[PDB]
Amino acid sequence: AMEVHPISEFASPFEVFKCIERDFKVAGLLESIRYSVIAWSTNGYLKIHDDPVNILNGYLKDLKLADIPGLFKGGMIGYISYDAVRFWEKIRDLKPAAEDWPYAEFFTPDNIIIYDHNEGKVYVNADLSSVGGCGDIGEFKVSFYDESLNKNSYERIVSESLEYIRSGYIFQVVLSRFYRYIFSGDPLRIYYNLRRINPSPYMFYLKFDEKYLIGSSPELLFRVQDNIVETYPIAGTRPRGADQEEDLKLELELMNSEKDKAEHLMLVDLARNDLGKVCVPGTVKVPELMYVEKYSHVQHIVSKVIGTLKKKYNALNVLSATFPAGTVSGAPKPMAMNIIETLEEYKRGPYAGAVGFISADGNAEFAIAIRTAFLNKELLRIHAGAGIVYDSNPESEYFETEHKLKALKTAIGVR
Amino acid sequence: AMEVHPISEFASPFEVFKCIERDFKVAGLLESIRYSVIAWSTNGYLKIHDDPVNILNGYLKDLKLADIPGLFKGGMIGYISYDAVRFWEKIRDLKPAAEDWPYAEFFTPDNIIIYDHNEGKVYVNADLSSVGGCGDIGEFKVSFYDESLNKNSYERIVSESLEYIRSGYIFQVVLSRFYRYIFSGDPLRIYYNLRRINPSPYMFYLKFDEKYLIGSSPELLFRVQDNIVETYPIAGTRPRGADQEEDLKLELELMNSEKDKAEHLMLVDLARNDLGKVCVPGTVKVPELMYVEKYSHVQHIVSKVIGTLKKKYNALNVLSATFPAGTVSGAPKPMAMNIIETLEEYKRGPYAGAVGFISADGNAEFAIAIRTAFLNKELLRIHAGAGIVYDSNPESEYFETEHKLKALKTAIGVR
Amino acid sequence: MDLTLIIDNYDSFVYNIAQIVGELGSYPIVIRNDEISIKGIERIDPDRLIISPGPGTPEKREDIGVSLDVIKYLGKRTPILGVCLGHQAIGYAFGAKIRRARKVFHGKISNIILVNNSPLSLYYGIAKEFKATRYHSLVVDEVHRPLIVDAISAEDNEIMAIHHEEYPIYGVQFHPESVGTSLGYKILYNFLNRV
Amino acid sequence: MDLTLIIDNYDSFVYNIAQIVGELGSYPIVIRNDEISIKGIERIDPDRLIISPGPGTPEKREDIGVSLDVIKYLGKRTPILGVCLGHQAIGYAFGAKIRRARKVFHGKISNIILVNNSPLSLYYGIAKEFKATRYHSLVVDEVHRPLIVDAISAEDNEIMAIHHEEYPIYGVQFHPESVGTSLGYKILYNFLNRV
Repeated sequence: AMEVHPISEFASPFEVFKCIERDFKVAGLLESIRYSVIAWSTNGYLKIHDDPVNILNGYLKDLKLADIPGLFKGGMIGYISYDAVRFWEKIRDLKPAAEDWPYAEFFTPDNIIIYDHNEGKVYVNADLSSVGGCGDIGEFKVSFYDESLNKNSYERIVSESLEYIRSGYIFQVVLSRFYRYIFSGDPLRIYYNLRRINPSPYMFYLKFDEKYLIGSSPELLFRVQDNIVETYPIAGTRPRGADQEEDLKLELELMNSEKDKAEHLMLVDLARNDLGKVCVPGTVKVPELMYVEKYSHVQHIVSKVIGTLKKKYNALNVLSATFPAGTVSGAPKPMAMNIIETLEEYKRGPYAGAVGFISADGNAEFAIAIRTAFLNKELLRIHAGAGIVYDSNPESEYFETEHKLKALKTAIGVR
Repeated sequence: AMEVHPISEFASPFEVFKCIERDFKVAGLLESIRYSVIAWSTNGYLKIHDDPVNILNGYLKDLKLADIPGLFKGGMIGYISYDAVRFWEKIRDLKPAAEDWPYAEFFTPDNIIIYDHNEGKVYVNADLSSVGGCGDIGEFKVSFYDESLNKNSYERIVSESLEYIRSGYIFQVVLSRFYRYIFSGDPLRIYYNLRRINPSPYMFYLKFDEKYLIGSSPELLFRVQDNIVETYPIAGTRPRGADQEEDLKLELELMNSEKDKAEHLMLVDLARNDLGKVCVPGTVKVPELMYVEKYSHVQHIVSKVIGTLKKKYNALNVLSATFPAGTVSGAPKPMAMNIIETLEEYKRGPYAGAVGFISADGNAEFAIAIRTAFLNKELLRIHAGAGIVYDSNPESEYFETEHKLKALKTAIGVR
Repeated sequence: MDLTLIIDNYDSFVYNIAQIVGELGSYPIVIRNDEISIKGIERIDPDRLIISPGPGTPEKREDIGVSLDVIKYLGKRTPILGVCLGHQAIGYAFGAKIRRARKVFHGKISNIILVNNSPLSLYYGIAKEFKATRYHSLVVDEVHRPLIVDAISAEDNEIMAIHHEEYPIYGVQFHPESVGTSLGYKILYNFLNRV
Repeated sequence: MDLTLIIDNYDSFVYNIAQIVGELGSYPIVIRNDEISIKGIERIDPDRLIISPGPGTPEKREDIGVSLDVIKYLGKRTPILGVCLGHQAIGYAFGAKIRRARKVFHGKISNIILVNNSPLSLYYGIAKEFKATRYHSLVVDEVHRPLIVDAISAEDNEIMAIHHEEYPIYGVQFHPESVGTSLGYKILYNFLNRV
């Protein structure tokens, strides 16, 4: 049964989670950096090998709703593999997987703990014997295993992909590469590092027995709240400002970037299109168009795209309609995904997929599964990509992925 | 300009027509046996080699409307070749034509004369110098030319067609044969004989210079009057009655004919279907279902099928929707027409096509072009067919065509 | 809005179905078995689907076109009503056998006898036995699961109707669009509003 | 009712067109260039037709699918609006040449300059020059009759729009469905109500 406590007399998210994560085969921690969710099931999970939309759909009716604050009032948490898009679009099946990942894995919490930071209250609907007491985060040591597409290999597919762009078969396509490491230790360590270096509103740690998704998502795929869908296309990056001055000079670099705006416009149009598949005609709007969003480290051009979901639709329909994000695939999306299957060496698996929840009240939220570490049995994979365009430099693009991976390398302790 | 005269002080239809028919390359006489129409153009006709619907459609706007009684208040008169259906349905093109016939030939009367028999008034909007005075109907002599499908040849395709029926590729298909004769004389003679032996409400004599369509149609394809479409499926025949008694015994033979009713039901359903293509949903009705109609010589089972034409539609749409009549093709109609092209030796041309008019007021009426003599240059063709069914006798069917042709043989003077 | 896709197997009765559908308040779209892809059908996303009568057998693909995949793939989440050829295709699709009928009803009215053990939406308010037109030389036989026989011919004794154990798939050998089928309109009304 | 068929050339902007169409009161049906036959399209009998943008060139059939026959055969009696790939297909269909553009506008906003000598329904109430988004590496050129150039790129100087001398066929190289095209909605409103 339920008990609200003072955040002050409780432990903290990570603290209470150490114990839970180590005690159960299935558990997860979601953190906004507003709310913190700790949830785990005592009955195992759902391994989806079929169309996730169909499968998940049959679990929505019996979902018990919890009396807690936040968009998630009970329901199911899990991830959608990037390859789940194969059920929703025609994509060549040429390459093999890096590791074996079901199309999606979800679970419905038997116990939930919600931290309402803004209110100093933690809601505990859980059968908890002790609160914590499991010692500190263990060490986590890795050792390089392999890499998929070194500098010149990646550089050449970027060159290949460029022909398609010149010919007019894509405007932009995202090509990615990865490093895999074998490991030993406490994976919690990875999250600890991520929360530290790259905090974000989309922090997550999902443990599905032998598999893990530990990341700090930089972008939200979509959100559904009381039948209104919203997504925020992001494009263009600039570091924050030394002063209230150097800051504006950067923010204005974005504002004047003919290039960064063009890519953003396309993403917005792509976003309005995907919402267009399930929203009521005339409701898809862009309330806030091309505004610079300032983050604790960088800043990007951002837009707010919303729409009203048709009554005949689900959050699952929003998922399939928006998946995978334009920023992790390309445009035109169908072509781009096929070109990706053509150029990359392995099927992406959870990478570039999405992770989030379906509330028992129909509300939902899914973040893009990037800037994330995917652990599957003996292997751990850090994956990143760069969006290629008509005048993209193969080498510059290589480095964007290197730069992106450096962060994950750090989070995992390689540096 | 117009002048109404007393039918009593005028000539008669045929009489005034003798003169007109002999004077112009394009003229026609339509007779109901209620109204009589004599019309001819001084500017030639329309030879349609393209989709008649499209072509004719572009002539409907400028059509001058005449102030005369009857469904035709000016407009265009002509015929539609059976092969015009090729524009409206997928039909194998294997066989050659018997003679060269455009897909349709129409004309818009420069002069019109209407006999309102029921009122004793003949309306003359015509530039007539004399009223008649051309002597009597000439002699008309023929001489057998050829026949397309003798008894055993026809009998075998009937046998072939029966397999398709057994297999389930058709319920009924109409196979026809013809005799051609070379001729000399007054073709008016043919009509004179037809009016005499087989009078009907659908008498016509169309002269398109070198071509003629002289017949007494037994059935109406369709009628459109003030946006209401009507057609009357006919099936089953019985001779009239010796007395008010032997008559009823015949009429009741029809009433109890499990066979004749089945064929009728199918025709009605087929008729409701064709109307269904252009009528307002819920308006296609069968006010009078399966009633015996008594004629001056025979009697058949008849039904009245009507519907309300969509606003977006034309009489031309009704034509294409109903053409060709189920009784001259078969069911399912597409298959049946393809099987026909497969079994018959020549393309039908005007035979089994239709002839009628499009009033300048949008109203229209088209009768099935059968029990008609088609003259094309040096050849005259008399054509007839029989509807084959699952238990049809190849020989009996042969004779139905022979019997049908006997009448035309007579009308042309062969006997 | 409400949309009913009617797959036209080159039929001469298909518009009798469209008219009833339109009149029943649903927007009907008539397209032939070989003019649209199963993916394309998916993209239209009809609310329900009717597979029209037609010449031939489902045993031959050119006869039914996309009709069998529609039953197979879309049948689970979208209701399907098969008539004549469509009823046979629905049966063929689930392992039933297609054979010639003992008696040939071509435009003949038969007495359908509902033999459903458990109530059906499609037959709501329908008399235990009614009259319906028949236009077929072939019938369905050796109907086993997941298919269930719903109606039977009184005189002929052939399967007149079937349906799937769990999918919203229904087959009627007779013709609800025929003037000869009094309750035809009702049966269609049921498919539209209760299935 | 009112029906607009939108041929989807595997595009990511096509639903921006559908939403505007739906909002404009017409029922939109979205189907891909290779999911329906030209005869099947005929059978649906849309009131108008829009050929969506897409990857590739009209010079390659797999790129446009049924799109070129639709322009050719249905274009005379049914209005057609081609966008990006569709605008190019409309041009290709009538003997125009397809080539790479001097400048590449991918998500870039261009100043369209209407250069119509005689007034067009599609451009009713549209400013002599407006701003519109562009997403294309290729353009149409050597546009001769029956085609007529309607708009031009200010900066680039490429054909931005065309139309047929007599058929209700229109092509726009720019994107009316884009947030970047202010008057986009109006242009579409025009196609729906004035063409």
